[PDB]
Amino acid sequence: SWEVGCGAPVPLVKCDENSPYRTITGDCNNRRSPALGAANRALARWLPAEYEDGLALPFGWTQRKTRNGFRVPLAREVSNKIVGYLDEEGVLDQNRSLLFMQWGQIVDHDLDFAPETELGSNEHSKTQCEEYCIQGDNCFPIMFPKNDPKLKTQGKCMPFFRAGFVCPTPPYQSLAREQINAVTSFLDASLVYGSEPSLASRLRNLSSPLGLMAVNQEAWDHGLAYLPFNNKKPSPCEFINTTARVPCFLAGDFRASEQILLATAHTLLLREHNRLARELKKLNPHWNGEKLYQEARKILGAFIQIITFRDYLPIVLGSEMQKWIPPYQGYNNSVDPRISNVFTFAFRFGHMEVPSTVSRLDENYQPWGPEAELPLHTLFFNTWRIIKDGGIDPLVRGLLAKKSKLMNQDKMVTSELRNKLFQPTHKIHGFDLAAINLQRCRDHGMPGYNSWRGFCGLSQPKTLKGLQTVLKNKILAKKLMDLYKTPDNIDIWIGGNAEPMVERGRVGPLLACLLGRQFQQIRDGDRFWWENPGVFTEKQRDSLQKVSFSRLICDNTHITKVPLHAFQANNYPHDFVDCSTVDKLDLSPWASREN
Ligand code: HEM
Ligand SMILES: *[C@@H]1O[C@H](CO)[C@@H](O[C@@H]2O[C@H](CO)[C@@H](O[C@H]3O[C@H](CO)[C@@H](O)[C@H](O)[C@@H]3O)[C@H](O)[C@H]2NC(C)=O)[C@H](O)[C@H]1NC(C)=O
Ligand SMILES: *[C@@H]1O[C@H](CO)[C@@H](O[C@@H]2O[C@H](CO)[C@@H](O)[C@H](O)[C@H]2NC(C)=O)[C@H](O)[C@H]1NC(C)=O
Ligand SMILES: *[C@@H]1O[C@H](CO)[C@@H](O)[C@H](O)[C@H]1NC(C)=O
Ligand SMILES: *[C@@H]1O[C@H](CO)[C@@H](O)[C@H](O)[C@H]1NC(C)=O
Ligand SMILES: CC(=O)Nc1ccc(O)cc1
Ligand SMILES: [Ca+2]
Repeated sequence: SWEVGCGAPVPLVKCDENSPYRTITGDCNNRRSPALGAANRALARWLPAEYEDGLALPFGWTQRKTRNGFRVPLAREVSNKIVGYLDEEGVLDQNRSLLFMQWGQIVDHDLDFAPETELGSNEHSKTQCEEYCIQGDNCFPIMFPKNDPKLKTQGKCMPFFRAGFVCPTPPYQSLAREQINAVTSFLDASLVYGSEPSLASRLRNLSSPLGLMAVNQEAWDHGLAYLPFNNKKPSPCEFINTTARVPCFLAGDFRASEQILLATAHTLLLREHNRLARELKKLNPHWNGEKLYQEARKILGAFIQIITFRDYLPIVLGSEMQKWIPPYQGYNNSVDPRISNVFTFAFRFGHMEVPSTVSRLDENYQPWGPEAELPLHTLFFNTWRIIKDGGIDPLVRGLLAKKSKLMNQDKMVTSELRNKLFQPTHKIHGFDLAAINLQRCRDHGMPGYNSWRGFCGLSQPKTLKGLQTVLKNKILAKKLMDLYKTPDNIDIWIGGNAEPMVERGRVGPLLACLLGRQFQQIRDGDRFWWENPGVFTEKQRDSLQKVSFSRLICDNTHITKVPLHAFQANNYPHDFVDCSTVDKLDLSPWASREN
């Protein structure tokens, strides 16, 4: 029982032992088990998968088959009855900058990516799912319910294609289906450098011995760099404006261009790497290219790790931070550093923090131009608003001065995402991220809400009155019972996000526990954790201790007025200071005298 491993996908396993740098694929991090945490391997299962047929079919596939004796409600109905809301007033988080939401997506894209299966190169089946809404194989359409407005203007469904899974790609059946994580489980800046050697290399500027990352040769941000373009067709960034004809960017991670602020954040990171390669050159003229690239890579990965664990997680978890992530004790080679399947859903809480508009601010932090504020849906895969309309400085100001959307039980996901999401190769700004999250949760064979409450050592409500007490909300509990007919069937994504927020944090107790464990594990289980003895020098470590997101902005834009604490709500000019009164990153301890 339980033979140890299917392993047709990741075959090659060769580990240079001495190495001072992480591999791109994440392999060799764990010396006892070298493939743990590498990209392109199955997501970890913290609990056995739950499928309608116990093997691969998701719940909601066969009409007559129930879950625990009940039909599961359509993803879109749960979306319409619980997730939507009209009034965008008073929905803003008075105490989290918009940078808060953005950093979450960034970290998230470093950690996991379960892309759709691909049997659609020169195919009809791409359209057979779009055109006629016929379920079968990897096509698992999100049907609209009886009273849905999209029925009137969009057809019968919203297309959806099941997520990639390991050994095969169309058929297989003996063990439960396990989805693939295409990025490294380590918080290693794989989103800047890539998780594949093919991409990692392409991203590099291999024309000179400076260990720099390739930059855009066709457009400049007033002297500063832009991410190179991804010359590939069909490009969705060109699709949203065929006049501007501006391609999507090429980053270590596929999704970089999905929305303009992520693209922005990716730009800052790329610049910081290069800035780091240049200062290291000055101090170490002898270091070759590779060394420069790697030493810069290594520094940027630490940066991402510090900001995430010192600044970000404490304000996501609040009071629960300590219960799950106690002070670092060092590298424990016994810990599973893989990202769990459920984490990829639990981290989607960030979806309720996305606001309906985005702004561009000038040097006085006032409306940049006559259309400074734009609706969120006009920015999906929009790279021209950056290239042909002000570079990233105006947007980075918005990220600092604007607020994230506070999650709210009566106002969960803004319609910009819930009704107007754009998906590549599909042609309308008419998709629903909430519905997709739900369908996806079933596609991954996720256990119900209570299995996870049980997993986290929390009560498992079984009645209306039961759920009200946990959700601390009668009306929401009723709507959920009416739809699910048992809390045992509530999809973990929505059940987890419906819980009230723990003191000082921005997620409920279930999620705090799920997020808490995962982050504790990617930290304790990482051999290259920045604070782990032997990775950096004692002196380099005191220099790193000084990074701030503020500093990153000062060093990589033309902004000189920034707050001290980037993730909290900050107003200009009061909460802002001059970049000069801000700790820089002293790179002296990287100088290497050996003569
Ligand atoms: C405007 C901002 C955002 C947009 C437009 C967006 C859109 C999307 C879309 C289209 C997907 C894939 C759906 C699927 O195929 O299952 C996705 C997935 C996801 N999002 Fe977002 N998202 C945004 C922000 C965020 C934020 C702020 C966070 C975290 C705090 C986040 C966390 C995730 C996670 C974990 C996934 C699952 C990734 C995987 O496949 O492993 N997202 N998002
Ligand atoms: C698609 O992208 C087009 C290319 O940028 C964009 O057109 C550009 O955007 C506006 C639209 O008129 C113009 O900017 C405005 O502001 C400047 C201030 O300097 C003034 O010249 C005018 O008031 C002007 O309207 C750009 O001039 C314009 N450029 C071109 C070549 O058309 C479109 O608006 C975008 N279309 C969509 C559907 O997104
Ligand atoms: C790779 O780096 C090289 C060397 O820095 C780049 O070539 C230079 O680009 C500058 C602009 O910064 C131009 O003035 C010169 O043509 C080059 N200068 C030097 C000193 O070499 C090149 O653009 C980079 N290539 C890519 C694809 O990013
Ligand atoms: C805002 O959040 C921060 C934590 O990021 C905390 O120090 C503070 O108590 C909050 N401020 C207000 C005014 O609510
Ligand atoms: C190392 O990890 C294992 C599994 O998580 C745990 O049982 C053990 O207590 C850990 N030891 C230390 C010193 O962290
Ligand atoms: C680019 C793309 O495939 N879409 C996309 C997927 C996930 C996500 O979090 C943001 C965007
Ligand atoms: Ca990673």
